[PDB]
Amino acid sequence: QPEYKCIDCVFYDVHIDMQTQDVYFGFEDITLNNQKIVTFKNSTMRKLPAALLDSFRQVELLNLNDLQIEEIDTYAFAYAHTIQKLYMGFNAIRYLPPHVFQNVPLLTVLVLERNDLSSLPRGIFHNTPKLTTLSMSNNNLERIEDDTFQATTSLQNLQLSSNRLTHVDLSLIPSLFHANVSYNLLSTLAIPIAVEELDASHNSINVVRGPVNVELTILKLQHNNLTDTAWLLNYPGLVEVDLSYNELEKIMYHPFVKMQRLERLYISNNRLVALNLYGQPIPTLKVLDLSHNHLLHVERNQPQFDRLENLYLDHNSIVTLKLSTHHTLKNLTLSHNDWDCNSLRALFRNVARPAVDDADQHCKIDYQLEHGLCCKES
Ligand SMILES: *[C@@H]1O[C@H](CO)[C@@H](O[C@@H]2O[C@H](CO)[C@@H](O)[C@H](O)[C@H]2NC(C)=O)[C@H](O)[C@H]1NC(C)=O
Ligand SMILES: *[C@@H]1O[C@H](CO)[C@@H](O)[C@H](O)[C@H]1NC(C)=O
Ligand SMILES: *[C@@H]1O[C@H](CO)[C@@H](O)[C@H](O)[C@H]1NC(C)=O
Repeated sequence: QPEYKCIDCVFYDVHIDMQTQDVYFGFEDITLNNQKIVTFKNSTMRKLPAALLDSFRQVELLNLNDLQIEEIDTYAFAYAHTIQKLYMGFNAIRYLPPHVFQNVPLLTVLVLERNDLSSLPRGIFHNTPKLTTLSMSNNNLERIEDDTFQATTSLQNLQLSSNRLTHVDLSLIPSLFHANVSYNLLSTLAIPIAVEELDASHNSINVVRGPVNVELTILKLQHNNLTDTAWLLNYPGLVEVDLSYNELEKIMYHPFVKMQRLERLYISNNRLVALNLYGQPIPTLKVLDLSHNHLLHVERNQPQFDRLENLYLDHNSIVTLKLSTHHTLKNLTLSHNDWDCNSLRALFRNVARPAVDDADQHCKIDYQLEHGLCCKES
């Protein structure tokens, strides 16, 4: 019958396995265990016992990170009424008892990152209306049911990256400020009204929906299945959007005409054969990544290119490129294309290395190096 004491409370060398019977925490007199901040060092609790919070009833911040927890006793959080921040990440927890969060009304932060959760009990967060930050990344979740966040009307940060999710409707959480659903199996993305940073990279998304949102500033959608970009018109505040590794076949200026401050646009590794940002260039654009596509003719985009600081054209089939004497490029990639030699000679009157970041090493029979890049004379 071990008795673990603090030494505002750090437990040392607590070792509870599944077999272990009841153990003791703090002083027998509950009133002496008035510590508000609880953490463990060099400890393992394969099952989280009720004895901990039965004895410490004034805990506000409970850190159970990396305690090798596999199971939570059903009534572990019976006397947890004062807890505001609960950290239970980096364990091996397989399920949450249905009413585990029934008596934590003041909960604002909950971390369950890196565990073994495969589903959420109905009503798990129905009694935690103050919840503002939640992480359940690195679990095995397949579905977030639509009633999950009905009560969490102040939820601001939601991290669900690296699960197996085929459904989670973020439109049902209008309070969202930061949301991360990267590395899942989503096919549809509804973007809530006020989210400022949203990462839905590494999914299977082919449709983007939602109301005009003037707050969205960072949108990560790389590694999905997008075939259009019209929906971009709904996000006039974007500063960065990553559309790389999708199925886009053309980029036109139309979807970007409402962009007030877009600076970084990544579109590498798509299937682009057409590019028109000259009808109406994006005035604020600084970085444009068009590498690894199937572009052939892009010279008409000069007015857009002239204003950039970084332009990546490598790995296409581009034949010509024109820049004004006063262009602002600081980083340019050009290798692995299909250059006309005359175009390269003209180009290098206004730009050179190391601004030009790359080069071709060898050329095919009909080609030769012109300023370090393969080209054919015509
Ligand atoms: C969404 O969550 C993922 C995973 O937590 C974040 O991935 C990190 O991204 C940075 C670069 O921005 C990498 O250097 C880190 O290694 C990544 N962390 C991990 C654990 O993989 C990602 O940043 C999040 N998205 C946003 C926009 O915040
Ligand atoms: C989406 O893209 C991935 C990777 O290219 C591909 O394997 C998958 O077939 C695509 N998904 C659908 C449903 O088109
Ligand atoms: C230029 O951009 C490329 C992106 O392909 C990057 O790898 C490189 O570090 C940049 N070079 C400089 C000098 O910043």
